Amino acid sequence: MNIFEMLRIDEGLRLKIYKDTEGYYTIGIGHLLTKSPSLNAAKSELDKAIGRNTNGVITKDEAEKLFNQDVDAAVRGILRNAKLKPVYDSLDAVRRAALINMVFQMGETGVAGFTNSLRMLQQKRWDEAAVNLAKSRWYNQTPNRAKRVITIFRTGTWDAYK
Ligand SMILES: [Cl-]
Ligand SMILES: [Cl-]
Repeated sequence: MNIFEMLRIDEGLRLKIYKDTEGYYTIGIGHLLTKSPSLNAAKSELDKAIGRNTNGVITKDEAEKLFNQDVDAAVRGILRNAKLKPVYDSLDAVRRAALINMVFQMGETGVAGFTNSLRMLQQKRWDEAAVNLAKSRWYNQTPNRAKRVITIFRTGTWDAYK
């Protein structure tokens, strides 16, 4: 298991524009296009991202390329954030994947906001962090996914995804 396989399981793969759990236009492997309610704005963003007049549909290859970029960006986002960086540096390789997943789903800013949880992860207080992470809108809105991610922080293994 690795970050790419992990995220492919959580987000799935769709080659036509679709709406995410929050109702925003998305494509590929969880690639958010726009928060705007307009399909046209979505199509415009898609074309600009791919570099061609798309018709709202992309190929597998294009979807993978946006996926690679997005994972790269999530990592860099963590490394550049003052609140995240120290946490990431303190974690083992499996748990690092869990943090990237959260940033990929909610953004750097969003994650950076889990102040207390972050301090507990840094302290290696796994069960306590797991409970704290659960008291969140994130958990209540996408509980199965959150449970998988939290199980990783709790156990340090990939069992949740196997
Ligand atoms: Cl992009
Ligand atoms: Cl879910």
